[PDB]
Amino acid sequence: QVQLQESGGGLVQPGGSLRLSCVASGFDLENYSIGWFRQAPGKAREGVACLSKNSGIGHSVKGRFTISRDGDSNTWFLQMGALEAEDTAVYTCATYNRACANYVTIWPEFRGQGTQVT
Amino acid sequence: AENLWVTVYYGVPVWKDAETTLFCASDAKAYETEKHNVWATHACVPTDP
Repeated sequence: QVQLQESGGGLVQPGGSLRLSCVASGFDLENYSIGWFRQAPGKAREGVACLSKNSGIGHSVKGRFTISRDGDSNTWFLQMGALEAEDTAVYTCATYNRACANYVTIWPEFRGQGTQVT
Repeated sequence: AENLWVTVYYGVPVWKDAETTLFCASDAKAYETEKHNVWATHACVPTDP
């Protein structure tokens, strides 16, 4: 299976930092890229960040979010800084195309379950 | 009887020493979850099961 398991959730004091992370296996994480969700009640689904495989850039919708990787380890870290009151949602790490194509709005497959960040 | 005649046999169990080159046979071991090695076994052919 190509499932994503995520960790690092919790409650944040406004004006702090988070260290979200998630890991996947399934002999197929060479063709895919890993990004995140910001699914919140009332609003639709948006995107947060997407580390583009095959290019290496760490695109993000807002400047505070940074996605990062390390070596060949199958883990991905979303570093989140200077949080305000509107970042209360469920964060799900999912997989996008080879080039983070059409993210922030696409609804992908092989997605996770999502932690809750309050 | 006394008349003998030569005859030719093809595909016969006869060998003699000689020197040549030989190719690879490395066990697959899936090899999709692989990190390369100084033995470039991706070029080497799979072995006989």
